[PDB]
Formats: sequence, structure tokens, C-alpha cells
Amino acid sequence: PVPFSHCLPTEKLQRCEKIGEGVFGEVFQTIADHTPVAIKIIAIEGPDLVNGSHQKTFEEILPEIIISKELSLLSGEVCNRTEGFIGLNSVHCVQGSYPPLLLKAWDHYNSTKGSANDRPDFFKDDQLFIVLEFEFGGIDLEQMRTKLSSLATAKSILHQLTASLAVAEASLRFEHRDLHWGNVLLKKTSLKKLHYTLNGKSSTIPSCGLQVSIIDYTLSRLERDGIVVFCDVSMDEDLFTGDGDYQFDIYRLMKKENNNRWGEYHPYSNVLWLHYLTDKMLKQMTFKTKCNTPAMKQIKRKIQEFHRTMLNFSSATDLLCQHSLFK
Ligand SMILES: Nc1ncnc2c1c(F)cn2[C@@H]1O[C@H](CO)[C@@H](O)[C@H]1O
Repeated sequence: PVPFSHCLPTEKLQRCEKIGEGVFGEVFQTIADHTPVAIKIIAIEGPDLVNGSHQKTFEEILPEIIISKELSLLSGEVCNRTEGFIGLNSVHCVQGSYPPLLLKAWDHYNSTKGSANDRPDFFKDDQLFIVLEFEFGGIDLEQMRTKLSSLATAKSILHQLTASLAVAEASLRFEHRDLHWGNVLLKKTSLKKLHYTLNGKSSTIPSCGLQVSIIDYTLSRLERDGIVVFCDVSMDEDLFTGDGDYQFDIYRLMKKENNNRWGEYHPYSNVLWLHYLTDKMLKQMTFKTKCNTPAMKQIKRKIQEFHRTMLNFSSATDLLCQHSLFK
């Protein structure tokens, strides 16, 4: 393992601002070579509860690391190519107590937004962490609930998500398995069209000024040459007992689809998550401009039709290739 200073030299550490969190740990934004990056920091291997949960072992965190790398590599592939995941710049195993400068950033977030996590000031100098440095992907869909222009934007977002998932199905037999709206990131782009390639066939998607990135592979699954990488949640209690959001139903619906066998490939789970995201677009997102005219009224009807028909498709690939929304 390396010290924190290896990943976060002084100037980079001084520029860290906290941008997100979960039971897993903390996410900070910083800058290096004039370029924003996001740093995800996860405590591993120790006996302390962290945010109410036991720390993962190295064996337990390896799947997320492997999947992050494979999905990032799709941006440079040829037959199955997409930029719709998030870039992975580096991964390190770090040993030490939590940097005081990161505690300062943590406190500022706690003071302004409020945190559900423990202040991470209780680690000893032998504590291990995984530090993942990602491309900065923008702002999550949940935080953009009231910030998007119109339902035309929602169409582009759904098309981008579906295309990225299809490409990862085709190349990696990928299932995200946790694509809640905190895991869909939006960034401005000046590109009018985005490009992907699916089984050697290239196409484009109108951007509506946004590029989508899918993040967070904690529950994900994929395979290469029959070697399956996944999170075995077959004995998890709490994952299947949530309430108050359709999100929590998706976990139960996945378990129904796969008969509680998480190593198998069931790309219908990607359809389920896409349905949950379409439902958010129609029910919880609110747009600056309503569908006040016809033509926008037509996009709205098409997204409603997608919502009521998409559960009859077998995979993101089937949706992309066959659904009328994308024709
Ligand atoms: N690569 C990234 N770029 C920008 N924001 C990010 C990330 C990332 F990995 C997490 N987050 C944020 O941290 C939260 C928890 O993972 C997410 O919901 C996002 O808000």
C-alpha cells in the first residue's frame, strides 16, 4: 500500500471538495492538470463499523475495481464502443489515517448539505483504503430534478443510457443492478451528436447538450470468457426490504427474475432499471419548459409509450434495436 499523499499530493488535496457519499464511503472532486476528477475513497479490511456497516475485504471490493476498469475500456474499443460509462484514471490501495484536509472538506459538506455518514476521523495509521480516481462525470440526475430544459432532454438521456447498457451487454454480458438516479451523471457537451458502436454497427444519438455517464458498479455483474465477476447478494436481508420508492421494488424484481442466483446473466435487470429511470423522468423530474406545443407533446407521448411497453423487451440491446422510441 501507499500513503494518501501518493494519490493526493498537496495541491490536489488542497483543492478537494466533497461531492457525494454513501454507506460505502466518500466522494471528493479535485483538479489535476487543469482537469476535474472524482475520487472515491472506501475503507477496507478493518474491524470497525463504518456508516453502520462492516468494511469490505479486499476480495469483496475487487469486483467493483475490475468492473470499473472493463467499462472504462469500452471508450477505446472498436466493435463494442461507448463513452457512456465513466473513465477510470487510477486505483490505489492506501494506508493511513484520514487526511485532515479531507476532514475539512467533509465538515464543509456536513455544514451545508448534511451527511448521513460518520465523520471519518476514527481511522488509525494502519487503516487500508481503496482510492478510485474517476473522470468527473457531472451532476447526478437526482440533483438535476428541477434543472433540465424539457422532456426532449429526457429522451436523449434515456437513449444514451440504453445504448451504453446495450454495448456493455454485447461485450461483457453486463448488468448494472443498481442504476438508481444518483448513478446517472449529466455533463454539458458542445457535441450535437454522440457516437457508439454495437457489434460493429456505428450509430449516433442527438445529445440535447448533455453527455450521460453511468457510475457505481458495487452490485454489478459481468463476464469474460466464462469467468463471472459479481456481487453475491443472495443472503443479504436488507437489500430486498426497502420501501417508499420504486427503486426498492427493482431489487425484489431482480431477485424474482434471477431466482436469487446472482452469478447468472439476466439482462432483463437492465430493462428494469431503465423502467425505473423512465418512471423518474415522467413522475419526479420537473422541467423548466413544459410540453406546451405539439411536437413536444409528441415526444411526451412517445416517452409515455416507452414506459408502458419497455418491460416487454428482454435486454437493453432488444430495446435499443427494436423499440420505436429510438427510430
Ligand atoms: N465520477 C463521478 N463524477 C461526479 N460525481 C460522482 C462521480 C462518482 F463516482 C460519484 N459521484 C457523486 O457521488 C455520489 C455517490 O457515489 C453520486 O451520486 C454522485 O453525485
